[PDB]
Amino acid sequence: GVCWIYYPDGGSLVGEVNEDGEMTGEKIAYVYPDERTALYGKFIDGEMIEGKLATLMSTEEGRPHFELMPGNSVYHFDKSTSSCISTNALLPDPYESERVYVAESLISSAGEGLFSKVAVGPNTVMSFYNGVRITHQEVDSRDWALNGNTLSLDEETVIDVPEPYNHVSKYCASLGHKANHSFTPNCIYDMFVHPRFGPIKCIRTLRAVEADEELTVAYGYDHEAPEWYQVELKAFQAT
Amino acid sequence: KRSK
Ligand SMILES: Nc1ncnc2c1ncn2[C@@H]1O[C@H](C[C@@H](N)CC[C@H](N)C(=O)O)[C@@H](O)[C@H]1O
Repeated sequence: GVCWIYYPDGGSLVGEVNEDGEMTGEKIAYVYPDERTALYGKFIDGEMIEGKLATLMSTEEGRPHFELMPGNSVYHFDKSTSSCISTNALLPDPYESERVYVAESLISSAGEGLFSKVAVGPNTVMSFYNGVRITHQEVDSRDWALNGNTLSLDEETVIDVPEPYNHVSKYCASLGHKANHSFTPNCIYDMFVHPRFGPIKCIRTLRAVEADEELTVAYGYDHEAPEWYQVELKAFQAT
Repeated sequence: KRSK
C-alpha cells in the first residue's frame, strides 16, 4: 500500500512503508510542489539518505512512476547548524535552478537580485531560503551591517546567509537571500519543509509573474531598519 | 527585531 504524505507547502513524501509503517527503503521519493520534480532513492523514516533527481512521469491508483534524470548528483538531509550552512555549498537545488536566476537588480543601488526564469501563476514556490541557524538575541544584539540576510524562521530561530556565503560563487545551494525588498512585492516568505535543508522558508509568488521578472518580497522591518529601507519607505509613502 |  503506497502512502503519500503532503506538506502544507505542496511538497510530499511517497512510497511503501515498512512493517513499522515508516518511509524506509531504496524506492522512496520526495516530490516538489510542481508534482513533477522529485528526489528518488534511499530514505529512512522519511529522512533522505540518498535521493537522486527524477521526474514523476505518472501515477496509477496512487502508485507513482519515476524515471531518473541524466546525472550523478545525489542529495541527502543536510540540516544547517549555527556554523555550517551546507555540506555542499555549491550544489544547487534542482527545483529552484529551473525557476530562478541571479542578476543585477533592476532596483537602483540594490546590488544583485533574484529573477524568474518562467511565467508562473499565483502561489508558486520559486526559491528556498536556507542558511545557518542562530538565535534572535545574537541577531538583535549586533550591527545592522551584519543583518542584511537575516530572516526569522520562528520564535526561536533566525536564518542567516553570512559572509562569504552571500556571494553566489561561494554558495548557491539556495538563493532566497538574493530577493530584494519592495513595498509592492510580488512574493512572500512562506514556511517550507525541505528534504535537504529541513524546516526553512521559501519564496512564494503572490500572483502571476512573468519570465525574467524580478522577484521581490516585503522585508517587514518594524515601522529599527537600515537606511536604504527608511529612504525607500519615505519615497513609498510619498508618490 | 533585526531580521525580516
Ligand atoms: N529596495 C532596496 N533598495 C536598496 N537596496 C536593497 C533593496 N532591497 C534589498 N537591498 C539590498 O540587498 C540586501 C538584502 C539582500 N538579502 C538582498 C540580495 C542583495 N541585493 C545581494 O546582492 O546579495 C540589503 O542589505 C541591501 O543592501
